[PDB]
Amino acid sequence: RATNDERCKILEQRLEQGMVFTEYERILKKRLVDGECSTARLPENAERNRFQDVLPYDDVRVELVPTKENNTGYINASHIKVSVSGIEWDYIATQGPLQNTCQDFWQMVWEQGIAIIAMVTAEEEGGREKSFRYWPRLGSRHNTVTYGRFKITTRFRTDSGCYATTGLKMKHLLTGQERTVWHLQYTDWPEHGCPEDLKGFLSYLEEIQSVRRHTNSTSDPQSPNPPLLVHSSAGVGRTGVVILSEIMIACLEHNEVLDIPRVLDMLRQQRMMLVQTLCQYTFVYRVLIQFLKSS
Amino acid sequence: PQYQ
Repeated sequence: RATNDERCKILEQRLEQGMVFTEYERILKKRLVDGECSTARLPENAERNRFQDVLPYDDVRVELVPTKENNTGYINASHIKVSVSGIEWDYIATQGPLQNTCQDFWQMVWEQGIAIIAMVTAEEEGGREKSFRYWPRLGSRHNTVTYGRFKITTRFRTDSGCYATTGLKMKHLLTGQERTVWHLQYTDWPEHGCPEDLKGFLSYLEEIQSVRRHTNSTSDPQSPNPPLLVHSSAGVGRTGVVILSEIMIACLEHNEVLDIPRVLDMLRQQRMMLVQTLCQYTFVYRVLIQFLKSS
Repeated sequence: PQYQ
């Protein structure tokens, strides 16, 4: 406990001295070398990128089983892994799907064994679409949609104010198998800047943990788990906030010295631009500080 | 085109 309080004071003083600003600006936004993203840049894939300047690296892009319409099995999504005290935290960071990439998104969900989706954007912001509505609406008369080989059913939904929890069912039409998928949408991110309500975002992170609780069925606590799927509009800024926040809170578990810029450097090696603004980075500090205060 |  005193170890946590000391780490909390250290976090606060880094914020007080402005050192949080300095350390953020010296973290490179993209790989210095081997960051060509050549597959993402192919002309045939341009329609599959929401933003032409946010792309996955070739070595870590999520590869779909190729189809005739999608020869390279390309989707704008990156595998992210960071080990904390022997436990590998696995994530897939992807853009908000477009109308033409909903089939790819659900194929990705199926092939990667994904059971949890963390959507950290509203569907429209500022009069612009940020994510296609790739999952159906609630209501017995229209709660199903088919995207290629996948029929998706919205089964229930709860609204917790800063976020909503939707239960989905996904069916592989070729073979008939079904899987349940949880969809956790943070709806309170402001149009400009970063949220002032830390508690709401902390309760969202807590709900992600609660859904991991719902879906864990392996007796072995060291047994591997499918990655959490995290997406925003570009899949980098608010997406990085969720991933860095979860990893950093997990670092608080053991006696491992906290090194937030080190962890963010490793994340950016795996997907460019994660935690995309200065206020998002300071927000992570504030979340960790509020977390330690509530311990 | 560009995320900003």
